[PDB]
Amino acid sequence: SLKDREERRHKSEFVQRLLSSAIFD
Amino acid sequence: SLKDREERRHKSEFVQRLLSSAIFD
Amino acid sequence: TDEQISEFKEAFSLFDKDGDGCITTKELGTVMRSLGQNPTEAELQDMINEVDADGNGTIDFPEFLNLMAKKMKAFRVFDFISAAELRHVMTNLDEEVEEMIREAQINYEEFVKIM
Amino acid sequence: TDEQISEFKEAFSLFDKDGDGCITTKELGTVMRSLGQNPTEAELQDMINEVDADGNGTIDFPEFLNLMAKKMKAFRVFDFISAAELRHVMTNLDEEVEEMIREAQINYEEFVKIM
Amino acid sequence: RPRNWQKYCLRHGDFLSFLLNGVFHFAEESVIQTLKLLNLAFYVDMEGVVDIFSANCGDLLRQFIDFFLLEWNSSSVRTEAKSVIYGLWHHGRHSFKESLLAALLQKVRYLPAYGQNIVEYTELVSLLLDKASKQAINELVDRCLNPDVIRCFFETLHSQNELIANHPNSRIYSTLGNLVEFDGYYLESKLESLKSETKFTDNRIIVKCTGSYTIQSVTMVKVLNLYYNNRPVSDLSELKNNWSLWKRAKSCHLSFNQTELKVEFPIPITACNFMIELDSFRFEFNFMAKPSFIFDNMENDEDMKKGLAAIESESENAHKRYQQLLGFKKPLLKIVSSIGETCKINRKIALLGVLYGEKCKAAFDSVSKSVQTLQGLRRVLMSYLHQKNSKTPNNCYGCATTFVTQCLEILQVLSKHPRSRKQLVAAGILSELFENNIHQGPKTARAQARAALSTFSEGDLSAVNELNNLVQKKIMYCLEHHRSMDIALATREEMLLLSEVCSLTDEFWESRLRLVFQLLFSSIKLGAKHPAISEHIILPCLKIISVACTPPKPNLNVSQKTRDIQLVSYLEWEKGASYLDFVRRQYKASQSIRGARTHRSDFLALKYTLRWKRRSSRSWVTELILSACSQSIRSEMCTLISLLAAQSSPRRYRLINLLIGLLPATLAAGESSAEYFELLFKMIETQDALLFLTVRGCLTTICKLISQEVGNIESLERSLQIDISQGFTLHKLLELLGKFLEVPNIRSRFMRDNLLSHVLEALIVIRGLIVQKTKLINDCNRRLKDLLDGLLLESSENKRQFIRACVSGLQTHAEENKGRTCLFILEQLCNLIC
Amino acid sequence: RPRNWQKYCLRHGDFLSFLLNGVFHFAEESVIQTLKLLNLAFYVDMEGVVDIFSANCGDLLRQFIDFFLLEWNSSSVRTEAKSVIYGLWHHGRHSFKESLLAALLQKVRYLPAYGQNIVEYTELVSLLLDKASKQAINELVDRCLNPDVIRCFFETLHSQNELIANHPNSRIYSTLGNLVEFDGYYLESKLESLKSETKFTDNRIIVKCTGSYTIQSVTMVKVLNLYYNNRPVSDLSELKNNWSLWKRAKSCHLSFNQTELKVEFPIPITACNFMIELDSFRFEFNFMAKPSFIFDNMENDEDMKKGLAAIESESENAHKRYQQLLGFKKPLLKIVSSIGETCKINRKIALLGVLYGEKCKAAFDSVSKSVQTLQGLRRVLMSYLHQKNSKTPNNCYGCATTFVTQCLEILQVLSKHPRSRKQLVAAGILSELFENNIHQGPKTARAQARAALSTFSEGDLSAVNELNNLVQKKIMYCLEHHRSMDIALATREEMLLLSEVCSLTDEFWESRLRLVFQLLFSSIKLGAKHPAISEHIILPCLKIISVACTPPKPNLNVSQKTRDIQLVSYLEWEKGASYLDFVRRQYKASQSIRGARTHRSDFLALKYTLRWKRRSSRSWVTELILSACSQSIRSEMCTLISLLAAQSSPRRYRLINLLIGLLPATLAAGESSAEYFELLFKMIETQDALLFLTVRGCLTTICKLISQEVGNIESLERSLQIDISQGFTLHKLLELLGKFLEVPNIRSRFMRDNLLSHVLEALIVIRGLIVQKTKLINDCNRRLKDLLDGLLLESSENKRQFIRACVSGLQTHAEENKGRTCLFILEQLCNLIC
Repeated sequence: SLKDREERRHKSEFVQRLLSSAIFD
Repeated sequence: SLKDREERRHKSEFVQRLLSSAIFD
Repeated sequence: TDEQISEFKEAFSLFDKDGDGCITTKELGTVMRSLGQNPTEAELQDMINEVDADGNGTIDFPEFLNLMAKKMKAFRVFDFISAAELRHVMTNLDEEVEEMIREAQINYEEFVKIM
Repeated sequence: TDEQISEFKEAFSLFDKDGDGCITTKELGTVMRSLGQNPTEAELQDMINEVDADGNGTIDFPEFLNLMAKKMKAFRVFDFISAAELRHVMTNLDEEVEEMIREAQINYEEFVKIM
Repeated sequence: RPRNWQKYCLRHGDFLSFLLNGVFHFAEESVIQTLKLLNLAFYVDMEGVVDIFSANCGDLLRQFIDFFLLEWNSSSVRTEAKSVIYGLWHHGRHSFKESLLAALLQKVRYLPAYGQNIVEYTELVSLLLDKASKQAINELVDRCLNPDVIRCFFETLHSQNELIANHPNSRIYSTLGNLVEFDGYYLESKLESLKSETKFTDNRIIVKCTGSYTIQSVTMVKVLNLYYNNRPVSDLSELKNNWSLWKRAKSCHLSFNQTELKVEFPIPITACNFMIELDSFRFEFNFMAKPSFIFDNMENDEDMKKGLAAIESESENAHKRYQQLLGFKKPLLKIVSSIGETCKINRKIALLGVLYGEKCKAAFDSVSKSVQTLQGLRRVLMSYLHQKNSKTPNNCYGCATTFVTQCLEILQVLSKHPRSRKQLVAAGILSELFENNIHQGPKTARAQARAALSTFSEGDLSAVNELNNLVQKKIMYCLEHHRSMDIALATREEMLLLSEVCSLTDEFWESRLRLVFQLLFSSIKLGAKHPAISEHIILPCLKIISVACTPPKPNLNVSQKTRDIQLVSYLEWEKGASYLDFVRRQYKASQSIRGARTHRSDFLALKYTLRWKRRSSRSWVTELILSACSQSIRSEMCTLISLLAAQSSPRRYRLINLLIGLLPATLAAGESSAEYFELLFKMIETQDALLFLTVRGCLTTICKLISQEVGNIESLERSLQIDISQGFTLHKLLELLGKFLEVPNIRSRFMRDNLLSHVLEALIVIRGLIVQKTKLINDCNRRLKDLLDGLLLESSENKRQFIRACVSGLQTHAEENKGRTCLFILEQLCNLIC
Repeated sequence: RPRNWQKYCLRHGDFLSFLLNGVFHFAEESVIQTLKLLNLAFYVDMEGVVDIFSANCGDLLRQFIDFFLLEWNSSSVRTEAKSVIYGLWHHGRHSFKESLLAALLQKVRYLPAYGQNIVEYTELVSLLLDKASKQAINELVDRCLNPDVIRCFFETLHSQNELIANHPNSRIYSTLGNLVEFDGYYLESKLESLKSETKFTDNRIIVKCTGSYTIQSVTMVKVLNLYYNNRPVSDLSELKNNWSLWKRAKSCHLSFNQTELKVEFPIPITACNFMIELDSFRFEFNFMAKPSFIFDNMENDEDMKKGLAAIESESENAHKRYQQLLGFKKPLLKIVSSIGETCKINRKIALLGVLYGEKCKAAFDSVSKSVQTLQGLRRVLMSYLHQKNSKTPNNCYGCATTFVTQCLEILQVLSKHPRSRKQLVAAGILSELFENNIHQGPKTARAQARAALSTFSEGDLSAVNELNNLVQKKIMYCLEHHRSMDIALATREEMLLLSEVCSLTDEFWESRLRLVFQLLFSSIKLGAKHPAISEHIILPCLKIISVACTPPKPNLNVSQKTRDIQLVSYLEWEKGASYLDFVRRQYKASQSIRGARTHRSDFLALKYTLRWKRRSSRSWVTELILSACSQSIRSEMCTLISLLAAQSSPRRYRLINLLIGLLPATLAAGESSAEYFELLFKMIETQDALLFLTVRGCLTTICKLISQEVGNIESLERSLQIDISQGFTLHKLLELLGKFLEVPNIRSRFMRDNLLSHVLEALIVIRGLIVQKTKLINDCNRRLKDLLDGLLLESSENKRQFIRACVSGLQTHAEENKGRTCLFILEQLCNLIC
């Protein structure tokens, strides 16, 4: 569903931000 | 020496008492 | 400073491909980032519509000094800032709070030293 | 008790090999141990010299009742017994002391129940 | 025609009760015909016909179940009984459905004693208990199932797993399996081949076999008569003259000169002695049959006397064979214990192979043959004794293993039931599975066990907590003591388990991500330079994280602006920050930006509160991106860096700055920096990126790095060590410099800054090299002279500045009396002037 | 005559300085003669002669050390230099002793670069630093030694161990070593055989070899002339016609018809081309020599041109050979990773053997040959270059391993020095040794490392604490997860280490005993029924404890009475009670008993205070004494029980009571109770013990146990399982009963208590057995009838009581319509009456 796809977008973006923080902190 | 032999007697008796206590406690 | 304007001219000339003293409105973000600043794309568009009033798509050197000049250029919302005040500004949006204040009551000077 | 003397006679007869009603002075420790008691060898020799006055090396049944009779048959050295009193009777020979008293001040009755 | 048979059964229900009563006493073939008729009867509603089995308060049904689905040693009859029971379940009344499935589950306690025969029963049970007008049937299933059944399931599973684990031969089996052709557990505590004695006459052949054999057909004269008997006999003389002891099996008529005759018996004949007569007018007689221990039912006391004598003789034979088996077991145990201590082979496993596959197999087969003979004679003996006077658990490794393997699929079925799931996790099924089943058993068993564990952990809390606790503890230990054991063997199964559990899309992905991060950082901290740790722990963690970060392939201004706001940091996340906090912060920021006085104040407050949370909460990229041990890790972080930079331009620029900061470290990496340099080249493909680095003074950095590398190579000139890959890092530095010089304004800044002195000095030094002169060095020298003429061709001012640089170099090198360098620069000046 | 040479050196000291100056430039044979002369010079006091080496502020001595004890690649010359230095140390002045040993220790930082050549140097250093008029020499040794030397020792040891541990091929080497014939680490990053071209003439044979060879002698006509040259040549034509390029080595004169001629060269000749001429009047020429890379010192620039061409060609050849080595490395890595996954052999190790021992060896040898050729040509090239214009650490696994192995004996030597011991333990040498050295390296290295660790731990506190901490942690972990890895392989070295450290007779035996007790109890608690744990952890703990308890083989009333007093219990000892407390309590008790008002009160106080301490502080015998897994553990605790009972009679009686209490458990043990029953029989050998048990009602216990066992066997009668060892426990119960009955009064009590009913009933039941009728059962039946007639023969009252028992049995069995039992008892009554 569109809601599920958007939720996967948010999850991928959240884990991407986690990686960027773990690299640049 | 006699003192050393007596000390080994006491050590063996002490560890024997340890075993008997560990068995019968 | 004189060294500052000198280095800004040095960076400006490199983007000045054809030597007319003007750079394209696309390249402003790149030149401004090359000088140590990190403006967001929304700020970039704010610049582009404020300076490019005539819509020629070019920005000359005297204007190029102006955009960054304002670019390199808060206590009162949490207000001294106590633990309780920080707790309300928190809830609006205890041991950890104590750790916060201890590492930082927090006046203006400690507040500055810790930003 | 009547059952007690009956079982003592039952045990005595087994050591009575030749049926004369007397057992050897060597076997007193074995027969006395077979009945549940555990006297030390020093106690065994105390018995042997107290009962075997004539030195015949034999003990008859009526005497055999006597040795164990006294055999199946302390508060004042540590004296209620407080923590401090137990500490002096200890040093003569704190948390652990507290554990001691807690598991056991200790009157005669608790003292008995814990021996 | 199933329907006509069904109406006939309906109008004659008394016939099916007769068949059901008799089938317990029929022989196997008539048993098959009876069960086929029963199956066709329940192919029309048979509602009234089902109640036949419930006679005698269900005793008849239980006898059917026990005799048929478990006891009978034939796969086909068990499958057919399962089909019959399924038809009973489908056509039965609701009360009869409860009664029949109650008859089914009553055999749980007797299941382990029946070996592999329980497969059909368990498939039937799984199909019946599966939840699919059907609401009432599920109600019967729920009413009949009771917690006692699950408790017995768990208890027998635990008992069998304990038996396997505590087995004295478990270590021997585990070691022998990886070394030798392992196809068994033997350490558990034609006419000619069948004949033993043969006599002949003018037209008859009397044959005594080595034992009892059930023959279904005989394939090989005008009339041919076959006779048989299963009476054990000492010699053929007593049967030669007594014709009354021979039973006529079949009479066959042959055509003239018929060379082949196939004689099939409608009912198999069991015979220890057979007699073939050519009644009327080279022979090869070949029989298809099995060894049989169903001996003739003895009729007199002399026969029981002979049977008892056979008991004694076969017991002595079995004792001798068991003694030889033990005597061969001892050296096998000896060699196994020596494994791990040093024909192109290790001869120890050669001895193990001979002992285990040839002699131990033969000894165990002889022991088993004596054993089966003993059961045959004993069974017939007690049969006669009972006629005259009127399953214990085993320690078999294979039987326990197969029961465990099937019970894993049973648990996988039961795990979808919630009540059973809670009961089993409370009983501790997850710990049992993790400790024993995921490490032991065949591959199919391991997969089924992992799937069952995953299904049990789905939708239940603190199960994931305990699972991550065990995984973290054991893997972290293996990390701490990695130098003393096999990290690859110790942590392969658990790494796989963590990989599969992370793929689950329940709500508890966050905890698994936490565990992955902790494992990755711990492995980097302790064993970053260790090969096995990097290949077996760091790489799977990076792969899992990359899979999490990849978006599955299918207002914008607000979304971009919220991306500029750092919502959650890693330090906050490790301490307990949640994804729900992330989405809440993102939503509040998006609302404040959309409203962007109140929404502006909320935006500013959120900005600083999160910044101050980060401050309050307040190298691995270098270690792994240039890890000389593995190219896979370098490639993986190159992919991760590309994925991160592909989303945000400012983050891309920070990544470019970080990568450029790592340039000096590539001098030591040498060939290891191929992936990093390729990533850099992909990253700076834009001219804007090149100019961005030029503003940051990266051109001067490149120049001094080239000078440092050429000085380092010049220092290695006095050393005789020859490294073939010499100058690869210098080659890539030159390539990056050439990429920078392609832009006109960058070249103008290059010439203005008077950095041409560095390239000329490097040209001098590398042209002066002799010992360190490899192919890469020659290619670098070529590229230097190429840059030189390329610069010289552009303009006269560049030529004048190069002349000035040559003059200064001549001064400094002549003050250093360096004749060859002066010669080189004089040659260069001569070449430019003329 | 050493003495005359010594006086000649004394009167001509300027001669020895000349020899010392020249020896740096002499060739190896004259070097040997010079060092022999020097050794004989220092065979008389040479006090004034030693000061020759200290010329030029010790530069000459350091040059001697560097060139001789380290650089020269000959074991004999290094040993002779070591002897020379030892003579210098013995005959030298004190200041010269300091200077010479300072020259020695200055090469510590350069030691690792020299490979196996450091052996002689390190033996010399160990002999010199060893503490042995000698007080001043020890003073010089102490003054010269500085903490920096030990710090460098520790640092290089740590660096090499890190290199070994972090090596990418460490796992490959460890796996390949236990599978294949492992004799190297190749994964680190006659005339005909010597000839390559040959030409002949009427009387001359010109031979070009495949390379440079240093020939010491040639063994194979009236006059035979030999010529040689080491000039590299493309073809033999250029040497055929130019005689000036040939150097005459030796001229040999032959007798008539001489078939053998051995030509020895006083100085070896290095030649790439040799020419043999039969000057005046089938030939097989065989040469003893080595391949040499000392090529002729080139004299012109054409030769350096050819040398550079040879550099390029050999570099290309080496690159090709390294490429083939890598291409064969890849499949080797492939097969190694598959080890552990399932000709009588595993073919994987066959492929590994072929790859590793045959093709990888050949490829590595070819690579190395190209390498040594390259060093030869490069060395001669830079030699010519230096003439015209006027050791780095390696990652070799073998070199690092051998250096580590030698450094372990170095640490074993340094450990006897207290200051160095404290410095090294502070640096963390014990943890380093325990983590890496005790698990890795050859057996000699492991033994040396364990000895060095033991010597370091001797006489120092908290070292034993940390050692026991590591041992306890790792072994306890291996205990917890024993089902998932090899307990035997994981804990063998540490179990051995605990065994050796416990044998030390320092003051810290008490802590090691504590650790042994904790390990034993934990292993019993977790894995008592597990085979590997019992065999590899429980058994060594029991052995260590037994060794501690055994007294080494060489007032009495007071000693016996103090033995009656329990001084220290295990619960108190585990909590921190010490042996000093034990001896203090024993001494106080002995004094109080010797004085035995005050001493009586002290005795009573000690008694109750210790009793109350025990109360305040307030099964494994059963588990291990009848452990069906291992007979060794049962035998060990039987020995321990005997040792304990052999000292005290009351303790012996308590042990007898405990053993008799374990009698019912022997029913399940079966054959496992052999050791326990033998111990019991040894324990009750005295008639007093038998009567003691009789008083306790043990006869009735034996009777009811026999009844229970015969009932259990009778229940197994309906089961078809046949166990050969059936009735062994019943056999031993019968044997114990027969031992009891040997005493007359015991038999009288037996008859009086009317226990004869039990034996008659057992006789009936076992005579009625059929299925369970084994040899042990028949023997038991025999012994029953034996007891029966033995009782019957004694007296008539016994016959009357047996008749009464038969009458009661007839009543109870006739009410049970048991025909066969009634028949048996009727037969017994008939036999007694008639």
